[PDB]
Amino acid sequence: KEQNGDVKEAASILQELQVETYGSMEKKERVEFILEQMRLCLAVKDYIRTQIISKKINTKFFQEENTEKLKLKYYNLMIQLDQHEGSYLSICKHYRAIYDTPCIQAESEKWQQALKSVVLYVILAPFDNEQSDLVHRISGDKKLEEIPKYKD
Amino acid sequence: GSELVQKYVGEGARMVRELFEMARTKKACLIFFDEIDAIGGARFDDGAGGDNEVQRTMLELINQLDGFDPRGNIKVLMATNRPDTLDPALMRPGRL
Amino acid sequence: KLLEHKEIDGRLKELREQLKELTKQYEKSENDLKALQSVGQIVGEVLKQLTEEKFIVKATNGPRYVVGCRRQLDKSKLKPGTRVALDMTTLTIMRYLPRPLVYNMSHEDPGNVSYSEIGGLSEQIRELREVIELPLTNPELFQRVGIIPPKGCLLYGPPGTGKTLLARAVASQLDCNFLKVVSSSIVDKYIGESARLIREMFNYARDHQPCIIFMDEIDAIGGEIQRTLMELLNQMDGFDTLHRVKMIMATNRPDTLDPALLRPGRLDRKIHIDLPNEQARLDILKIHAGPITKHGEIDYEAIVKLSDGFNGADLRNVCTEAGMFAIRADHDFVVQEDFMKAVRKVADSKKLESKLDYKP
Amino acid sequence: CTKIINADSEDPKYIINVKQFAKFVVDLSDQVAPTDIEEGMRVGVDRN
Amino acid sequence: IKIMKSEVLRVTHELQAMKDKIKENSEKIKVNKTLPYLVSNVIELLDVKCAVIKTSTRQTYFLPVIGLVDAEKLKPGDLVGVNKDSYLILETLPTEYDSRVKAMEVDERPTEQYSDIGGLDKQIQELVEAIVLPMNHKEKFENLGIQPPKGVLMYGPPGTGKTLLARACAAQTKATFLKLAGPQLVQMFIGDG
Ligand SMILES: Nc1ncnc2c1ncn2[C@@H]1O[C@H](COP(=O)(O)OP(=O)(O)OP(=O)(O)O)[C@@H](O)[C@H]1O
Ligand SMILES: Nc1ncnc2c1ncn2[C@@H]1O[C@H](COP(=O)(O)OP(=O)(O)O)[C@@H](O)[C@H]1O
Ligand SMILES: [Mg+2]
Repeated sequence: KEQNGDVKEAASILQELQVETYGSMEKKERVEFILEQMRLCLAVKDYIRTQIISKKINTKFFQEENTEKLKLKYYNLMIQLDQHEGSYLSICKHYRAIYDTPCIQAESEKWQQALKSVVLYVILAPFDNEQSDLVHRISGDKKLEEIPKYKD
Repeated sequence: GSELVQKYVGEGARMVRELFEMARTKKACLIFFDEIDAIGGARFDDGAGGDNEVQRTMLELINQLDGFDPRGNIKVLMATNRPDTLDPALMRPGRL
Repeated sequence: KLLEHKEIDGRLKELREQLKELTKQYEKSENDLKALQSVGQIVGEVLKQLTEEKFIVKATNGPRYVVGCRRQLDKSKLKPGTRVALDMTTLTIMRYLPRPLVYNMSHEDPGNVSYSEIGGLSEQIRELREVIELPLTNPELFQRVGIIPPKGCLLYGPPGTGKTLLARAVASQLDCNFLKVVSSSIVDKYIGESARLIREMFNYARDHQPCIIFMDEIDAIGGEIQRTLMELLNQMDGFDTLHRVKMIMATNRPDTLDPALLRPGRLDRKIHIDLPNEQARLDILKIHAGPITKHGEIDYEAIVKLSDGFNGADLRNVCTEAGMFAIRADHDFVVQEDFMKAVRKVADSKKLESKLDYKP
Repeated sequence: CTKIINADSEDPKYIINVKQFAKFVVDLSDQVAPTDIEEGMRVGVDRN
Repeated sequence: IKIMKSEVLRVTHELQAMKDKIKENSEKIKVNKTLPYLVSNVIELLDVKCAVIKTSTRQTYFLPVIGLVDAEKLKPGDLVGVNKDSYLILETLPTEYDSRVKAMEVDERPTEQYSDIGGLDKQIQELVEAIVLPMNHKEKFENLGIQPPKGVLMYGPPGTGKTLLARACAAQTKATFLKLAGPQLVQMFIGDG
């Protein structure tokens, strides 16, 4: 139904599906379904439901073996959600989590883009103790030399 | 019956132990528990504590009368003009 | 002459190593000499903080003194209820210390009971999840809708069917410390003491131990008796949701209930567990006979045929007595061919049970 | 005398129980003989 | 010849002087020991190498240093003789049993066969299979993968024969039977029971 342009109908159809109920369902499959629900809700811009689904998914799965793609997609969707919301500090934290992934770390352009986003969003964040802490942490990074303008 | 009932916890039981030991030291001693209703009541717990200490002394007397560690040649005399209040364990025909 | 010099050098090396061992011994001896000059310190409890430099401390088995802190100590660490080490002469608080009792029967930790051990409670397990996982996993959804979390969830049903097993399973699923109530340090309604028992109920759980509670005498309080019920209602009525005293009760019978508890917040959920299903009993046999060394083919449906009106604990001692008669007849194995006769003899007045006997 | 420690049968040591006061590890005075002080019996101890 | 005489005299002098230091320190330790030792139970050992001591005088003290014994060779509940004044652990003590506890052991080994019990064969069989089978068979339980019960409760009206079956089990076993009673585990002195 999404491929036919019925994004709202597809999101509504996928929303009623409660992944947590199906215990026998594989954890990676469950998280993939959760991320699909996230994507559909963001496509239909139901940000409250997206936040609820974000509360549904746990943050300890992304530190596993083959969860790199799931981690990247989930953090991209969370970045989109907080981009609509405007919480720049949460966006910076999500981008930092993206940058710490080994897959992005390996590829040059991907980690460079992740660091660019991290520094730009920590710049966008309002001044506070946590923002200053994050600025100190990000500034004390050696890879910033690969992005001279961003380091300056 | 006023000395098996002591102020401190477990002193009546020790009193019974030492009494039975002294009886065993003598050859074929006789013991007469006059007015056994005093320390021969019925065990209970619905009273939220009850006597406990008196019940413990009675239980130790029960143990000395019959059970492990055979009592020996100690014939026991017990008298009471109200026997229906005695513990069935004490009234059991292995002790009396 | 090189070999003789090497031999004397080796003996010299041995003697030097012996001297190093003597060095270690002498340093230990000097250390114990230094330890001798030390003097023990009384252990005390800080009842109250008087001023920035005055404390009231009672010895463990002695009187209470007004004393002062030594100097280089954190007065924040010295709170009413902390164990400290008074100097034995000046009584000054030299240092603080980390802290049987009635709580010796309070804990009843869940253990490592998981979902796999419990068999044939799929709908019941889903009910427990839908009732409890939201207060644990997502307490914020209640704020989103704007309602106090549900506290009283009654998993009423026959005892020995796995109520606490279900609770331990979900607890291990969330790895939350399941503090099942063993009365002591948690008795509240018990009319012997009024408010000290309330204090123990509250402080021992929730505050010290995070959450996840239960209760013993599963059908006692669910069913002076009127005043006992009013005091129970006062104990359970409604408490702060910051601290969890979730009363997951599992009373054994339905008639042991009164309308005074049916109000939500008091007892909202009514999770019902019935007599175990034949397939559910089958799964319980499977999991419980897992551990027993069962060589050969086991046709558990035959033993299911005569397992009607049982509970989980019945099935557990079925497996235990399978092992028992395997010992009695010297069989490392246990087959269904005698499972049949055992289930033939596990139903009488006291459910027969142990008389099932023949089972390997 | 609660127990005979008997470290080497030359410095034997003796664990005694002073009714309710305490329990102690003491040695006999030279007046009495070790064979005369058996385990479990009651004895008089100096106060110092 | 240089190495042999030089280093021989060197290590000999160092060893002799250091052994003299050993002897003097040890002699001072023993003269510090003296008597008596106030016996105490180590409630726990904390790091900071330090121990909490419960003396037989029903007094709990703290010890920043544990004294002349080894912390590794110590555990909660240990019996240690400490100084009466400084309350410092002077010696470790072997486990000690009270005189009543020592007399609690069955040595007469009464003579009551299982045949003396009448009308109780189910109960006798259960007690044998739950108290004697786990005793003299052991590994057979492990091979089958079941756990024998730890304890047995025998309850009933007086005169049914509970104490008789206990005496028969003591008679018909080679185990170390330890008779006792509920009342005797009650003492006025706190903590004695
Ligand atoms: N079933 C029995 N068969 C044979 N003798 C029995 C039986 N029951 C009791 N007796 C006899 O009863 C006498 C005393 O009973 P015993 O104290 O041994 O039993 P009990 O039930 O343990 O008693 P209590 O509950 O009073 O401690 C003994 O001499 C014993 O031989
Ligand atoms: N679904 C099940 N799977 C395996 N064993 C079970 C199951 N249900 C019950 N049992 C067994 O039965 C007993 C259940 O006792 P339980 O219901 O916890 O009693 P209570 O709830 O009164 O404490 C346990 O010993 C357990 O081994
Ligand atoms: Mg008896």
